[PDB]
This record gives sequence, C-alpha cells and structure tokens, in this order.
Amino acid sequence: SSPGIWQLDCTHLEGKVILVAVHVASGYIEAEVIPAETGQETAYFLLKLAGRWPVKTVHTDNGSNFTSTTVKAACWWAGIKQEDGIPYNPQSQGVIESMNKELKKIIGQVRDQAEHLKTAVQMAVFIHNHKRYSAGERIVDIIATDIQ
Amino acid sequence: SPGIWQLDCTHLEGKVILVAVHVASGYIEAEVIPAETGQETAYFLLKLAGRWPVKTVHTDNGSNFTSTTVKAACWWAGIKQEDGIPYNPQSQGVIESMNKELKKIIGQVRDQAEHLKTAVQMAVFIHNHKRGYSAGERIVDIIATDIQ
Ligand SMILES: O=C1Nc2ccccc2/C1=C\c1ccc2c(c1C(=O)O)OCO2
Ligand SMILES: O=C1Nc2ccccc2/C1=C\c1ccc2c(c1C(=O)O)OCO2
Ligand SMILES: [Cl-]
Repeated sequence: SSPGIWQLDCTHLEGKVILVAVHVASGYIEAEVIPAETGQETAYFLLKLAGRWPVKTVHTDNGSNFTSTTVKAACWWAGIKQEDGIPYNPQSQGVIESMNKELKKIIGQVRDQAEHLKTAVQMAVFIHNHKRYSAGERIVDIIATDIQ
Repeated sequence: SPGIWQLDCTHLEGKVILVAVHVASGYIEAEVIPAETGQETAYFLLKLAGRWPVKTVHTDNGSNFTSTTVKAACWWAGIKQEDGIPYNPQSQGVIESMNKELKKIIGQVRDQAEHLKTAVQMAVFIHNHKRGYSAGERIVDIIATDIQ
C-alpha cells in the first residue's frame, strides 16, 4: 500500500553517517547524522519516524539492519513491516543514488552557514522537502487521500 | 491556523523534554535534551520546519524568545516567532494537561527502554496515534485542506 512505504538509505560525509528515510511515493525525506550505522541507531530512527508519519512498510538499507534484533524489536513495537530493499525494479539503485548526490549538493551549498554537520543536514532536509508541488505537499496529499 | 505551533518544555529524570505542539490538531514532536538552551531550541525548530509547514511558533519562554540563535533559526526557516502568553487562559491548562498525559504515557512505557529518549519517542507515537480521528490524522487533514 503506497502511502505507508518508506525506504532506508545510508550515506557518508565528513567521516560520519547520514541516515535517511525516503517516503517512496512523494520523495519526502527525514534524516539524521550518527557516528556510524548500528542496529540501535537505526531502531531509534525508525521509532521517531513512525511516531510522526503512518509508516506501514520499511525497505531496510542492508542485511545487517534487516537482521538486527533491535531493528526487528522497533519494527514490531511500531507496527512496521520490515522488508528487504532489493531493487527488483532496478531504478531504485539509481534513484536513491541520485538523491544522495542531490542531498550532498544541498549540504555543500549550506555547509558554511552552520558549524556542525547535523545542522547542515537538517537545512538540506528543509530545502529538499520544500523544493517545488513540493515533496512535503505530496506526502500530506497522499496520506490525506488515504485517510479519506 | 494550519501553520501554528506551540513550544513547551517539561522536566523528567533530571532532564528536559522539549515539545512542539501543533495547536489545531494536538499532534506533537518531542526530544530529550540535557537542558533548554537557545542552541538546542534552534536546532529543534529547524528539524520541525523541514518536516511540517511551520508558519508561526509561540515560544515557551522569554529566554528562547530573546535568543539570537533561536531568532536566526526562525529567520532561516521562515518562521514567525511569537510569545506564548496565554491571552486565552486555556493554554496554561491545556499545555499542563498534555505534559501530565505525556508523563503518564512515559511511565507506562518506561520499563520497555533503557534510555529516557526512547521512552519519550514511544510516548510521542502513542500520543499521535491515539483515537474519531487521531492527532496524526488531524494534522494531515488540516494541512492537506490548506494546500487544496
Ligand atoms: O528494547 C527496545 N525495544 C524498542 C522498541 C522500539 C524502539 C527501541 C526499542 C528498544 C531499545 C532501544 C533501541 C534503540 C535505542 C535505545 C533503546 C533503549 O533501550 O533505550 O536507546 C537509543 O537507541
Ligand atoms: O548559525 C546558525 N544559523 C542557523 C539557522 C538554522 C538553524 C541553526 C542555525 C545556526 C547555528 C546552529 C544552531 C543550533 C545548533 C547548531 C548550530 C550549528 O552552528 O551547527 O548545532 C546544533 O544546534
Ligand atoms: Cl502518526
């Protein structure tokens, strides 16, 4: 069911990890900076996400997070169906790749306006979600239509 | 209006829980911080505004209202910063009631997580999903209607 499908994505910058959740149908993103990708961090990030949007299905970003008992516990707790992120439609490798590139571009464009990477990442999330409908507008419409 | 949010700060286990309430829906976002600073408040508002169309924020106290860092974040994110003075006195009480409710939910989940921040996100989840529509459903409908 389209409105509740999200994809996890992990990318690297400045020796740190940027963990991303993409709402597949809209292109809307949430992101956080962490020292490294662990089951613990991934579990906590999904809990945050699911308290904020109606997350039904998550395509995990790799097999370690798919396997993680802590990630499984969070998915059970929050009512999320955990799936693999295997691009059976191969335009997912590329589409995610393109987003990471775009995200990194925006980060570079704002980088000097903040001391800490996490701040620049949130600025980039803001710009990405507001860019013109915007991704922010699309996700709200998709989910509102699903409630109605 | 669809873009009006209220900041709220409450205390638990020697820590601070920073809360943003979408006034029209009762939908909340929250984070745990060691103490309320302009810096933390600014970062929290940036995160919020990248995720929802935040037009106006009623700040929780005069220190955050005055903070140059909070003002910088509000300027950056296009947020009109206002005071949170309850000219309608059913705001003191309504916010107070939410903190009580939040703390109740936190206590109900507290033993399921080691760290307070996890329990707080569980409580956000439960609060936003509680049904008759949930706060999560209401915020999406309000904002979707505003776009259309
Ligand atoms: O046992 C649990 N069940 C869960 C269900 C949902 C989300 C986390 C958990 C968790 C534990 C948990 C997971 C990730 C964390 C974390 C904790 C914790 O014990 O505080 O602290 C920060 O990152
Ligand atoms: O100069 C700025 N302009 C802003 C506009 C929006 C949000 C933050 C800022 C900020 C600075 C800033 C504010 C709060 C932070 C923070 C930073 C930072 O320098 O990285 O790191 C964590 O918490
Ligand atoms: Cl929700």
